[PDB]
Amino acid sequence: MDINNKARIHWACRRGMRELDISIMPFFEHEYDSLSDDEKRIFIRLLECDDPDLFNWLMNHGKPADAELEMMVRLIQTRNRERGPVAI
Repeated sequence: MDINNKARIHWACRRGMRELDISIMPFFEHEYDSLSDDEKRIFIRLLECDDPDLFNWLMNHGKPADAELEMMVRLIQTRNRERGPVAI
């Protein structure tokens, strides 16, 4: 899977779990284009991880041993945090 077939990556962003759908999909739709090529490649590889791990990482119950994956998880968190609803 590579970086310029956006429709295929989009599909790969549909997860079996609700909390992930709301995290990974919107990140992709709003943020993917803004990534470096290296960031895109890493994000694609992140998408091959299992949902139990992605959910733990995104909730910060630990983190990936792979530092590239750790950096991508953190970029998702940062971008999602800034885009989402500001709640009083």
